[PDB]
Amino acid sequence: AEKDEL
Amino acid sequence: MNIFRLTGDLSHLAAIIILLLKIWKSRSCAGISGKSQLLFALVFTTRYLDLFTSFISLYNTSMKLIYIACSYATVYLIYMKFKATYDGNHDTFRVEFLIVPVGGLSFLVNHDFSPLEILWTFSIYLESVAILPQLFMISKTGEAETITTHYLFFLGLYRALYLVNWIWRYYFEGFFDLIAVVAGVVQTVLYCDFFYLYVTKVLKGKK
Ligand SMILES: CCCCCCCC/C=C/CCCCCCCC(=O)OC[C@H](O)CO
Ligand SMILES: CCCCCCCC/C=C\CCCCCCCC(=O)OC[C@H](O)CO
Ligand SMILES: CCCCCCCC/C=C\CCCCCCCC(=O)OC[C@H](O)CO
Ligand SMILES: CCCCCCCC/C=C\CCCCCCCC(=O)OC[C@H](O)CO
Ligand SMILES: CCCCCCCC/C=C\CCCCCCCC(=O)OC[C@H](O)CO
Ligand SMILES: CCCCCCCC/C=C\CCCCCCCC(=O)OC[C@H](O)CO
Ligand SMILES: CCCCCCCC/C=C\CCCCCCCC(=O)OC[C@H](O)CO
Repeated sequence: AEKDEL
Repeated sequence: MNIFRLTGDLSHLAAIIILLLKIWKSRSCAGISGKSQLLFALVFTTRYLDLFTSFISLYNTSMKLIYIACSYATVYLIYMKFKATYDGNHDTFRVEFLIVPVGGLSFLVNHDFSPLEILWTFSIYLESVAILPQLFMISKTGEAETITTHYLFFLGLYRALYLVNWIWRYYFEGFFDLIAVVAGVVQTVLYCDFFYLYVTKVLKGKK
């Protein structure tokens, strides 16, 4: 699952 | 993106700039834990390795590059440029008690046993305890300068806003990441005494 946060 | 994560990110960038400009203008890193800055630089280095595998947005790429640059520049100012004012004698937290167990835990408790995911997990657990050397230095030495407390306030508020962001995303998108959440709760709980003292003393012109 691609990380969309920092 | 939602307003809680955006404010959270802006609060984090604020803290990073407050500290960097404070050391730069004063030409001194007195009262600052170099150890905490090394841990934050290690967090961004292990978390943002995806910069080579993924593109989320221009904002996401730029923020990652800005965080890495500012964290490495802060480390440079403390350990190289303004090394004469680095209080090594009071920045004595043994960071091996954080790195070695967090390292062990990231390999053992993760969403996937793959190098990039393990390193991302390490960044999440390490960030939860990364400020401990700074809070430890403050407790050892005499208090904290006002600009240093503002840095700690915006840094602590950032991950607290991420918790609100996760409630929002769970409700509206059905998305949840228990590793990020638990570690985020740990990250925020460690600021409890600082928050109480910042509101009751610092915001009232005391300490
Ligand atoms: C939860 C207990 C820790 C509260 C600290 C925040 C309060 C500010 C004081 C810092 C002085 C630091 C003294 C050194 C204490 C070591 C703490 C430690 O190893 O904590 C492991 C983990 O973070 C546990 O959740
Ligand atoms: C030299 C120190 C300058 C310190 C000022 C930095 C500018 C604020 C930056 C970003 C807003 C981040 C979003 C969060 C908004 C919260 C506003 C707030 O509570 O501000 C009072 C704070 O405690 C302050 O004293
Ligand atoms: C000595 C200087 C210390 C201050 C360093 C501030 C860092 C600004 C943070 C992020 C830029 C992203 C833009 C969004 C944040 C806007 C915050 C704002 O309105 O700041 C005005 C002022 O700082 C209210 O005191
Ligand atoms: C060193 C500090 C002490 C920390 C000690 C607590 C660590 C576990 C945390 C919470 C329990 C929630 C369950 C966590 C997952 C358990 C293992 C599991 O299910 O592992 C399969 C997975 O594939 C393997 O990554
Ligand atoms: C003296 C120094 C003491 C050492 C200080 C170590 C600090 C570690 C802190 C926080 C990480 C806590 C995160 C716990 C992991 C949550 C696990 C979980 O919920 O896992 C579900 C997952 O989906 C299953 O793979
Ligand atoms: C859009 C969001 C904008 C938010 C602007 C907020 C300004 C708060 C400022 C000062 C009071 C300090 C309060 C203590 C710091 C907050 C963190 C906290 O203690 O609790 C939050 C809780 O954990 C969450 O789940
Ligand atoms: C079937 C499995 C279902 C799993 C469902 C998972 C849902 C995860 C979403 C949000 C949690 C957000 C946590 C918010 C914690 C709020 C308390 C808080 O603010 O804690 C910080 C500190 O204690 C303040 O002093």
